[PDB]
Amino acid sequence: QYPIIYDIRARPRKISSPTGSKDLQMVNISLRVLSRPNAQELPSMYQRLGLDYEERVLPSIVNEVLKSVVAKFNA
Amino acid sequence: GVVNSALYNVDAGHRAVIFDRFRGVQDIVV
Repeated sequence: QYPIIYDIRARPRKISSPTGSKDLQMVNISLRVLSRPNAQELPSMYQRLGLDYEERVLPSIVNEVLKSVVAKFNA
Repeated sequence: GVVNSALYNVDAGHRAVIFDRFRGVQDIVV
């Protein structure tokens, strides 16, 4: 049973995307997202998330999300 | 020492696939 390292930590990831909205525009979408990993689920995260998963995976997620919100005309 | 020379990288979540010097990548779950 070798130790697994996660550092299950809430980081304030400053995210910046120029995405306009439904229309085109230079909109500096600054989202400082304070976020953790799913400590309530299961150890397999180590294979996928491992360490420094915050800036690893979550800044891609936030880009998809801000598109589903901002790029749909919200801004 | 032998913990990783004689024994594979058997640490939780890790895998160490057999590259056979004389046959190539032994595509085996090991």
